[PDB]
Amino acid sequence: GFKGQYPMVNRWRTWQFAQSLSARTVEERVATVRRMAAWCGVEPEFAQVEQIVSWLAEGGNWSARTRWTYYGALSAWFLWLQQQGHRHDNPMVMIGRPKRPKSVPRPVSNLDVQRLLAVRAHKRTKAMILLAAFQGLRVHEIAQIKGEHLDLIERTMTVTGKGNVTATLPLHHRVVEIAYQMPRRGHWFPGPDRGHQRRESVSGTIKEAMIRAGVVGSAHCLRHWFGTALLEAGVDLRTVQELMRHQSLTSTEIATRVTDQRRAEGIERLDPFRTRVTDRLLAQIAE
Ligand code: NA
Repeated sequence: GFKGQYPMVNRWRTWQFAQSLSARTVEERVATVRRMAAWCGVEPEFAQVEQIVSWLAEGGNWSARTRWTYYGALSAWFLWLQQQGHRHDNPMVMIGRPKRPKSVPRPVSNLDVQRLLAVRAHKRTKAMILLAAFQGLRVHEIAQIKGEHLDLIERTMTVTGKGNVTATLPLHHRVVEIAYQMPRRGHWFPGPDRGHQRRESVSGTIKEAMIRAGVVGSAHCLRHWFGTALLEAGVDLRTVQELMRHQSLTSTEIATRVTDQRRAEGIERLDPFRTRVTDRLLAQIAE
């Protein structure tokens, strides 16, 4: 009858609503405190350190995110108990925070890339953006690119794959196009660093262009859009990973050209003006 009735939890619930908190926030916190209490077999306001530690370690096979969230709800509960004068101690002081979960940044969207392609900019800025977003190049790969790395007749380029093993990538038509406006032999981005610009200024350029385009993210996020947008266009996971030179593949699987035609047909589907990507697929191209 009274089992599982936790009058003090309901007091906290009412208090939280009066702080203008939402039902979503409050009911999730209350459910967590009740879950811990029922599993431990204790009234939630009297739970002791070792019970809470046991529940956070053994009450479920929690993900890192779930454990982090649960720790925060328990911290809010016990801090409230102490602050309101209901309990002298706070057992969470004795419990180290769990592993901070990976913060999932905002993925760059097709509309973001549209605006990035539309910002007025020097052609070297446009080239850096195109290499990141439409070839998946990392900023140090962009910085060192030379005209003599590109075959515009065969529409290919050479870049480092895994380790020291060279890879041959098909060129997106947008990159072929800007390549004919760039040096056909020397560095695209001349600078003091082995003849080219520093990777830091390539990163800084892409970052400033994204701010100007109203886009949050970085050059890395454009390489992630490259993979994400390829998957959204129907390209199969393995081909995307080859086009990205993803390190889950071996240098041989990356540098092989048995799949040249699938790769070339895949990369050409990339169109920010345009097939269902899941949390599982996205983890396949993550880095
Ligand atoms: Na409080």
